[PDB]
Amino acid sequence: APVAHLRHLLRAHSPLVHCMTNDVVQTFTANVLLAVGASPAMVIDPREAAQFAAIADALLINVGTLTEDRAVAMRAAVEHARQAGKPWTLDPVAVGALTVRTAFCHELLALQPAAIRGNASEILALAGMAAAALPAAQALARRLATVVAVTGEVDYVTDGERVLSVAGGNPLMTRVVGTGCALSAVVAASAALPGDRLENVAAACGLMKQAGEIAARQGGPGSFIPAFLDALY
Amino acid sequence: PVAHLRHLLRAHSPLVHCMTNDVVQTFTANVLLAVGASPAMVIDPREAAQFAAIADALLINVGTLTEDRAVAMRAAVEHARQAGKPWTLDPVAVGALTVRTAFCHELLALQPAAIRGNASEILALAGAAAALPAAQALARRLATVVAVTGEVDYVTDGERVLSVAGGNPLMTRVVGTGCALSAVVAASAALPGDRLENVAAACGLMKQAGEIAARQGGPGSFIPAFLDALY
Amino acid sequence: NPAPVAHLRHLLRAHSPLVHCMTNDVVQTFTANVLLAVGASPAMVIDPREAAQFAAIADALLINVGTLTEDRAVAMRAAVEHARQAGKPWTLDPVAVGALTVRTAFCHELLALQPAAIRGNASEILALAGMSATDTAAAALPAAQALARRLATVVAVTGEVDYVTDGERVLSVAGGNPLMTRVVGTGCALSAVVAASAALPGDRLENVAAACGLMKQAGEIAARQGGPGSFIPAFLDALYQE
Repeated sequence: APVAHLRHLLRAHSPLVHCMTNDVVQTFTANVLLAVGASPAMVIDPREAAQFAAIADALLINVGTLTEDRAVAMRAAVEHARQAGKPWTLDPVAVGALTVRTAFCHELLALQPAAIRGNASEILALAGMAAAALPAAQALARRLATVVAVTGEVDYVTDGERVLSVAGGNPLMTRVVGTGCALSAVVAASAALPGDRLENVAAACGLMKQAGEIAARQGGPGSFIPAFLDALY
Repeated sequence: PVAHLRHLLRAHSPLVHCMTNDVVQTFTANVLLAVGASPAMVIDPREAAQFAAIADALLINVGTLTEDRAVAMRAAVEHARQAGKPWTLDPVAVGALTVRTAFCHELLALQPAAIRGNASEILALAGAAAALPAAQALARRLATVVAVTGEVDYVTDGERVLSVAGGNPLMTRVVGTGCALSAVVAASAALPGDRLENVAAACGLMKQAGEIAARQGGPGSFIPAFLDALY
Repeated sequence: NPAPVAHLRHLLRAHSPLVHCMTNDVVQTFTANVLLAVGASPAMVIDPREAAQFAAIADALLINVGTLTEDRAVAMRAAVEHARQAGKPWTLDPVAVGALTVRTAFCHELLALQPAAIRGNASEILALAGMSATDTAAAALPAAQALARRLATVVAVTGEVDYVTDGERVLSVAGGNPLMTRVVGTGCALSAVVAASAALPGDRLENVAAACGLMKQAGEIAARQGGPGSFIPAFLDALYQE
């Protein structure tokens, strides 16, 4: 609705998601993906990654703790997923603020991500230009024929033309690490599913904010994490 | 035998050198602490060589393998062997991924005390009920204990075969429950007793914990309750 | 004495210090969540160029050598150099120094680069200063003092009781609970909060000691669950609690 509908697609198709994400959020990413019914796989050697990105239903690239070696493996994965027809998702963590990852993400955009999930500043850096980032998101989306999700208190999602917004959640989500990085992994899995991509991405945003509102009622960030996983399951 | 293994882990507090994948490291350390053991994670090739000779047991889990890590793991296994310390292999996604499979095949030459893997993994390592014949032949060939883990775990020394049932399917909806089992299997090879029986007891300890923790119903609440159940 | 602790609590939330965390593989997530729960902002940046860049920006820098590697050591050095040039305080957590060679040598290299604070257990501070050997930390108190003077640092040598010294003065903190030792990362997370604390206004020594006390009080509250599993979420909650 389409949140309940997305819940059902995830459980029914159980997408296998190649996660190349950052060291702070890996465990939580895997647990989130398992809780919604998907299957996480973390593969990071350049050769293994190339091999696996062709096999997995979808690929997540998150640059939060980028290093030289991991960039090479990530570029390889992206190239083989693209050659295999597998959708890949970019999370441009702190792009705009740190040079190496900024340059790297500009290079990766050539290779046609199915979705880009970031905050206002990240999306502006990449567009070459959440709500004040909206013209940029639309520009970026049109340029790449991709879906862009610019996230915050309200999430905005666009394909260049249509814009959906998704309100809800709770401030507590920001005092716990890896909820946005986990949203990116759910968005990435959602690209592998049938239906309208824009609408599935807005649904993934809704799913995570609904779980977060439930888990936030506990009141503390420690208790939030178990409650959040429980509420996704 | 489960309660006896529980007691022995606490009384010996085995120092376990964990060379495990990035996703399960924290959980592995916290499981080992909860059962009364002592986890240490050492990954520099030189530090790992030094430390492997000192630790009571070594775990090698190839889940997020890289070439650098591979040379550090090779060096750790070689120094453990010469120090007479038992090491355990967890061949994650062997069969699935080429580089990994080649590396694990190379490590078999170095005589692990125990191998812990799923059906597919053990089938691949050896060249399910399907995996039982293969496990028995692997165990025979290397004189190791092989544990094929699943809804029911099977453990073999190549002659006898023990089954361990119980647990809860929810354990599969939480990452690193298998990886953590391998660490407790690694610790248990440092303990006195029959190695086959100690490994089977380790499987039972983790299933018993899991049955208690899954009662809450959800995979988020499972983790604190699992750790609490082990302590 | 508990006054500074309560004050440190409000100051961390008010200043929300941005801490560049170069810490070990096993404790990343928990360090980040602890720094978030106390009202700070963690950032894990590890590429050598990026780390140089970010260390100049951050309010403080934490160096924890727990899973040291050769490549990471290069980035940690770059970071420390740029934090020093920018006048941002940096903190050293010498995990397992003495007991492992490579990182012991590396730590001694870094000691010349003038850390604001050092945080270790008895054996690590002993080995770090170069002094042979219910209250494990007391015995390294002589080693702390000497290191604090030689480098004009603050040294926190932690245990069931924590001792914090600038070489002349010594403050002691107690409480907590031994269950804290049956959970991984509580040490390394304390170092992060110490790193945050060095960036706040006021007396540096007293702020480090206050950090040790904040964590001891949270742990006491979290521990009366009995179990190490329930401890973690209760610990974070307690730190968040106003």
